[PDB]
Amino acid sequence: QIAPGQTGKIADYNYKLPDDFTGCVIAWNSNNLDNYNYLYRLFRK
Amino acid sequence: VNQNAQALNTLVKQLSSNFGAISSVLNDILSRLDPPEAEVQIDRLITGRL
Repeated sequence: QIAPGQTGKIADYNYKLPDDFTGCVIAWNSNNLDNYNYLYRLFRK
Repeated sequence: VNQNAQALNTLVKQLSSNFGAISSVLNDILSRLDPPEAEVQIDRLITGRL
């Protein structure tokens, strides 16, 4: 869902990228490094 | 009179042609698809009309 112009609970109510984002997306696992502190949003007006 | 009126008929008839978009209706493309994919369908109707 973390790409320009996408939809889902994260990409709509929580953090959204423009269809004309100029840039790149990078991710790595942290299971062995970082639990409940990781909050995310289910709903929005 | 016939040539101007046939040209103005062909010009309006060409709104309702698909040009390889998923509909001829701009409101189908707007309501059915989301902005990331809808724009790539709208550019076909723009380039066709143009």
